[PDB]
Amino acid sequence: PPADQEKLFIQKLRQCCVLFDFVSDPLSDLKWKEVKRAALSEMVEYITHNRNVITEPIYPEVVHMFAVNMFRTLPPSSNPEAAWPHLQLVYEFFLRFLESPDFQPNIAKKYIDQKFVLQLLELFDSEDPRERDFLKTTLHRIYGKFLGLRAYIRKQINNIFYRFIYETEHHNGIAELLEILGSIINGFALPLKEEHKIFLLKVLLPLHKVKSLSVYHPQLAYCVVQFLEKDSTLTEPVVMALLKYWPKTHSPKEVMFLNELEEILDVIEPSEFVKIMEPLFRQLAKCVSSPHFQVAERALYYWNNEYIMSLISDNAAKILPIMFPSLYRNSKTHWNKTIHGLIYNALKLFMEMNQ
Amino acid sequence: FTKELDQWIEQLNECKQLSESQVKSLCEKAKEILTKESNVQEVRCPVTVCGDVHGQFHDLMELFRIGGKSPDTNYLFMGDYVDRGYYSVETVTLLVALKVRYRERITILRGNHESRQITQVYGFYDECLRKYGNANVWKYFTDLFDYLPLTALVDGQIFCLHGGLSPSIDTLDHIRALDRLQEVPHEGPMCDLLWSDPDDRGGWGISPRGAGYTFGQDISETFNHANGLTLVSRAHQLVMEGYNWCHDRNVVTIFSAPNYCYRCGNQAAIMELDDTLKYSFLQFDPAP
Amino acid sequence: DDSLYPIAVLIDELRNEDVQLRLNSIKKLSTIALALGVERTRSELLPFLTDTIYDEDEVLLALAEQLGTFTTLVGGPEYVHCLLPPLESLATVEETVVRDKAVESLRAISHEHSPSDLEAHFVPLVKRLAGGDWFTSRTSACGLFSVCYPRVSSAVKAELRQYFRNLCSDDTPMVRRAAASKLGEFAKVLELDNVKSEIIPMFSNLASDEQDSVRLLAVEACVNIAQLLPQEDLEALVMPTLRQAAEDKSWRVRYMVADKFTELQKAVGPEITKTDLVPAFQNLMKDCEAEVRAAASHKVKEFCENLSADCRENVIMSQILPCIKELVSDANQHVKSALASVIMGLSPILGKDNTIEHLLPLFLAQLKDECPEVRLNIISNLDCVNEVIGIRQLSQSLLPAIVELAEDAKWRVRLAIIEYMPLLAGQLGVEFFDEKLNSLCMAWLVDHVYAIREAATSNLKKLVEKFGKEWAHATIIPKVLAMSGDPNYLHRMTTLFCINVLSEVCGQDITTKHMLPTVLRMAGDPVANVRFNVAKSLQKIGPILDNSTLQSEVKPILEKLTQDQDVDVKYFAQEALTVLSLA
Amino acid sequence: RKRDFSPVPWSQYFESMEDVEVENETGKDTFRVYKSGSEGPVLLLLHGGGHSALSWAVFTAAIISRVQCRIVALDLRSHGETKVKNPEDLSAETMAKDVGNVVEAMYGDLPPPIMLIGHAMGGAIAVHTASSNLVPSLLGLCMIDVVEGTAMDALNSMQNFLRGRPKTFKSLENAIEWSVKSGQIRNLESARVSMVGQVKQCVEGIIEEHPYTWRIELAKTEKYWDGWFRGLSNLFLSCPIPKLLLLAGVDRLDKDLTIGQMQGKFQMQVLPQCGHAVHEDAPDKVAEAVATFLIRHRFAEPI
Repeated sequence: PPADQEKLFIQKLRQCCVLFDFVSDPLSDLKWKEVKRAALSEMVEYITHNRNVITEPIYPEVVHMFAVNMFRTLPPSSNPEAAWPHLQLVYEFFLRFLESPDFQPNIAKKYIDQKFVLQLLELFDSEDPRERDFLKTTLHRIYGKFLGLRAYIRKQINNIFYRFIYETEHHNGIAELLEILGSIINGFALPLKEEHKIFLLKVLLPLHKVKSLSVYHPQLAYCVVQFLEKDSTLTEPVVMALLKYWPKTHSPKEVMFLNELEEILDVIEPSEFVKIMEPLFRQLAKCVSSPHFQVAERALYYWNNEYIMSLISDNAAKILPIMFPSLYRNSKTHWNKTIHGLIYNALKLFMEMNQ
Repeated sequence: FTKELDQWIEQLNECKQLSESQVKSLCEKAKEILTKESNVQEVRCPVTVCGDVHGQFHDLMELFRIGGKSPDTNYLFMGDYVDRGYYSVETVTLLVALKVRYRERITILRGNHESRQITQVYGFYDECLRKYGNANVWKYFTDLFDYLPLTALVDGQIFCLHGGLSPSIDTLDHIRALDRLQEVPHEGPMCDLLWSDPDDRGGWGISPRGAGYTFGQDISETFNHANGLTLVSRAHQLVMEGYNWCHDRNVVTIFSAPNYCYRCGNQAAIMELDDTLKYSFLQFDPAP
Repeated sequence: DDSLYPIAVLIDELRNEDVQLRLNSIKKLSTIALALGVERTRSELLPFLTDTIYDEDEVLLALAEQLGTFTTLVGGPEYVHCLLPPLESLATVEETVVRDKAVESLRAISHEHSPSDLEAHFVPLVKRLAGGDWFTSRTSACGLFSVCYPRVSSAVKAELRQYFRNLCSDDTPMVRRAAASKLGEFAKVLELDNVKSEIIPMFSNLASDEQDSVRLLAVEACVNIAQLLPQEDLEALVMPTLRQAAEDKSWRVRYMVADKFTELQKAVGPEITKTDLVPAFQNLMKDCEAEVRAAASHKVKEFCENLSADCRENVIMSQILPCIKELVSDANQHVKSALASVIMGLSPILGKDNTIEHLLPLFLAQLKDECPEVRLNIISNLDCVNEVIGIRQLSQSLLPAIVELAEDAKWRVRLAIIEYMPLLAGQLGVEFFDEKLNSLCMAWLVDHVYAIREAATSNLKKLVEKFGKEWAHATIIPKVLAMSGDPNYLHRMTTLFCINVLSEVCGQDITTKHMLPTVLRMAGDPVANVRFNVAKSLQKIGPILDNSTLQSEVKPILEKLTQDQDVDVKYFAQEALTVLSLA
Repeated sequence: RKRDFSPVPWSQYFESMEDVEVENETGKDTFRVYKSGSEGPVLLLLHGGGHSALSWAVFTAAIISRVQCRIVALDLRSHGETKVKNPEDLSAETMAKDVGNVVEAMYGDLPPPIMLIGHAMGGAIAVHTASSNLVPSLLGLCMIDVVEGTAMDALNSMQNFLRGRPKTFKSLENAIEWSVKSGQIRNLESARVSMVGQVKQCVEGIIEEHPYTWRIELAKTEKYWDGWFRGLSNLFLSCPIPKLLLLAGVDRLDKDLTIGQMQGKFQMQVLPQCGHAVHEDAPDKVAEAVATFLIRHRFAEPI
């Protein structure tokens, strides 16, 4: 009875909509809560195994389901779930429903609107990492499907980052947004729009100055390197901003910045590198003489990289005078055996590259 | 003179670190003091012995609130002051300031963490570089750690050390013959003393800690009877109760860092020996 | 030398790698402009700073302060217009603190501007900032609007209000947030007719914003808007928006409403508070979110106080009371703590009889609350119940609760109750302490935790102060002297600490007659610690002591202490002798 | 330089390959194990997902410089070149009975001295089989970056890092070039000997308007990731044999493992330099640590 099956689909949608969720008392309506869980599982297996089970009437009820069971104001961040299984079932149900080939984005474009996207985005600040992962996947699918909403999504994410970097400096979902944005970047057109350049300069670069760079550092580095791959021209400003945003007090942040500049130099172009050696190597000479052994080890691993050697040997005359004083002073004073060996190896390479 | 030391102690009491010149002056005076006493620094009853503060400065403040403040309370410390660098510099400075200010009232032993390599590994050197930039503070405190006494003899009847018994040594005269002014290796009687642990299995056993030698109950018993030791006290091993008894109640382990790493939630304990050398234990939770 | 030599060294410092050198130069710009000619600073120095100065965040912050201070150096209000462009770029800088302090300095220098100068230069600056492409300039202009408005012509006032309307409709939520923040001030500057014409639709639109932050900021602006409006039109204009915000889905909006509840009640008037604010407050107390419930709790006492005298009792009993009872048994600890902190002040408001009938059982239930800080809070403000009702009715129930709170396993609870105890002594009376609480004090003194002991000593000072010296003389002195005989040295020196504390308040004769003999007796203690603390005690109590007794007994004992093997006792004895001038 | 991407032979690191095949009741199973050395305690090895036993190969080389002892590198079922009767089955108990049958097949009659080293899920397998105690002769267990709570917390980070490279690689030299470029494998020869078994031969860019593929599918692993790490820390501490753990960061340890370590139950060493490929980022350092552990515990004798 396929028509009856779809009507029972709608009825179970209504049942899962009403207050039979795990949020309510598990003991009260316990059979109801359990049959709600089993109903979500049955819905998922039904829409997986069966085909052509998505009709125009279906979309509003599932959208209302997602809004009711998910679109709520985030709980207070008392930190300086019992209902989680049902919520996770809702997440995976919605995810597969989007993944359904029978899904038609044009049909759902009325049901999924800018308000829906905005409430989904504000959900991203949830403390649960699993919640953030599911939301990340959901937003990625939505952005992939809906072409029209993409500009609004980008603008709303830009607003979220502006509030984060300038007003609140407290957002748990930064990493997920960053990786989604990187996925978007990979598909950017070769001539970058002025909106994209403004996004890079005014948003991502200020992310570095944010105190909690550690939690979202790899994703930010990936986005930056993706832009640098997209356009070589944008490399020159960004690195100086990197120098401008360089921290003078936190050694671990210095290690993180090293990492980023290492990837940048891995993807750098010689024409930009000849422009940007002097401040970069000034900061690097400060770092090699920095008392912290980890930053020193990272800056010495810089010499281990082949591409960095090649680029430095390309223009020895400018780099060498900056490196010589810090290298000589570090030659005079050294404590750790590993750092001593690394600095001496760097001295040997510097003697080889020029005398 | 002593006025500067008192002002420095008050500064540290306000959770404010001292300057490089003050640090080096304190290290020099502390070295002068430490050169005087023997490896087995005898201590007279009464005294309060604590476990491993492990750099939680505010936990040390709670400890002083619970047991009194120097010089009102004679304090004996097992060691391991340098640890995860939350506020390890502050507590190390405070202890050395107390020691220089009150040579008799405060006695501090050398924990196995008190080595240059261990300080660098556990971030204490990183904490020094974060706080001061210059590595000179770390060098001065490492040099001071070289002078720290290895063991303590409370009233001649109780033996105290950060680790445990060493197979190479059966008499206190052996430790007295040892030289403490050197970097502690991963071997030798000094490292065995610093890293040993009490174990139920009889006899000397290879330590799973990576250094020292685990010893049986009969090992501790025969050591005590040979050296006339009423009791053996130690640290470096956690107790959820804060204080543990083992080896026929001849070995007692004391830990003084409550909720070590702020995640374990273990209670901390301190052992006070009164005038009549009667031990008692007092337990406390981490400060808010 | 060079005429532009200060400018030359400024250029060098900008070129100089040392940012600290630039910071020092920026700080010393005051002296530089003092030495430099005023017209020289206006001609080049200000354009130089506007054009080529791109410094670090704190350096630009100091620069903003220095430009704010250049009101006099520029030549007074005559040339402050030339100061505007230097501050303009400083408003646009991406950092937030720099633009905040820049707009603060702009507001400060606005007053110096004459109305003709204000219209000529400052209003075009505000227009440029509001029309600036980046949202940060609009954020800065939001603050400027209020100080700009009052002194300018009516037509330019209409232009300014139109620009504010445009900003409040901006797409970027940050600009809307800033506009909502400055809306109350701008309404204050505006006249009443234009306020009704413009702010109320503007305020309603901001309250209906999708973003919760904009809505909660509109909630804050609602207080100022209600203050400006006449009470009669509050029902028609601002009240429905207040009700809509009170029932917002977001818990943050309801949190903001609860936080500003008392101010809203005061501004709106008593009648509208009775007719509309009471049901909203009842909903807030029964709100699903615990944080909103706690916030509403924190404002309970003030809200009850601001209620009209005639109906306050009936309103609280009929409507507020049941919600109070419900929240008494609330699951959340923070909510119960806040309620216990605030619930009591309702007792004078309702009267003794009403407190006894309903409030008193609530107090009894709150006393038996498992969580400690709740009992601490109810103990805290006990003066209100003390005055409103008899002390015996409260005391008979408190005494067991005080007993278990004092004997708590956690030492911090004991420390808190000891800290709180002297107020309880003053309220309950001397006999009430003597019959029971003296044993509690003795247990605290003999407690193993030192912090408990020192808190007990301070409490003892407060007790002898409140209850007179003779009461402690009859009771406290014998027990503190007897407690010195403890075998453990720590409890023994606790007596010395008690003597040090009590000597100041007790008096000279009582000092000489009783505890001086005990201190001299313990001066011969075997432990070095007790001995040097005896020396410290003699040092502290010497000024109170008579010179004849000091020479007769204190001096030989101090001399003997000086001649000792222990270095610390020697030092302390010598220091005490020097301080007392005996030696 | 370092432009040579020819895969190094297994012969240098492991003297012999034996593809041990045993026919269980379910069917024949081939194990593709590597044996090196003449005499000495067996160094049983276990690699994590997306890796091979040959990834340990350079590590193996390091340790033959340190301590003379028989070395056995085992390839996991459905991983590497191992031929499996039931590729779909990946149960933890199945893995334990698998490695027990491997030990029985290799010698069975006389069990030589055998100590276990595991990386990523390989460490979890080593812990599980130590709890099973199927091996009659046990000396010591070592895991590298194997913590239950942290693994459950950081599954997605490892999945993303492994998925960073493209799924289809035209040549093995292309994969080796990717490894040397990305820095995941510090040693070029380690990469050469690793990818050869890591891959097999047959999240998405949002556009705006046969090559070597992954031998291991991340989907099935993530499906079964939760099962392997269940109760890992408690079973690890339940092990009676001595243990040694190496981790990049001391803070990365879980509360239970931190309490057990500081209590003195097992030794730890911190090597911040190692990142994603902890065992192969600094193979010499971890090899020296293992040699020191063996000589201290007298399980194996030095050269």
